[PDB]
Amino acid sequence: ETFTVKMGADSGLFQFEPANVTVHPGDTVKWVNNKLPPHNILFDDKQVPGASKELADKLSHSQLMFSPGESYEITFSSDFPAGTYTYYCAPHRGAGMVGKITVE
Ligand SMILES: [Cu+]
Ligand SMILES: [Zn+2]
Ligand SMILES: [Zn+2]
Repeated sequence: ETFTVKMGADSGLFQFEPANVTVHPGDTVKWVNNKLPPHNILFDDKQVPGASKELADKLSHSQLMFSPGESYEITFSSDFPAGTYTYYCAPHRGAGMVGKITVE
């Protein structure tokens, strides 16, 4: 299954929608740039399973997305550790533009 997460609410809120997504191994999360850019998608090293910086860095999309419809996806294949992957948008961090992917 692919779960889409809007970056920016349709109504002009600096939020990921849905902020929390539960996925199973093999599922994909697709972020779509919707409203109020720029956005990015950052996982801190201590915010992924096992606190792996290698993993968190590979998954982070630190570059800023400005154009509507720009996208980034992660397929949480069976080779990903189960657990929570908590992320945030740096440009809108102060607005609480955060989310969490729970694998399994
Ligand atoms: Cu943002
Ligand atoms: Zn850190
Ligand atoms: Zn389950």
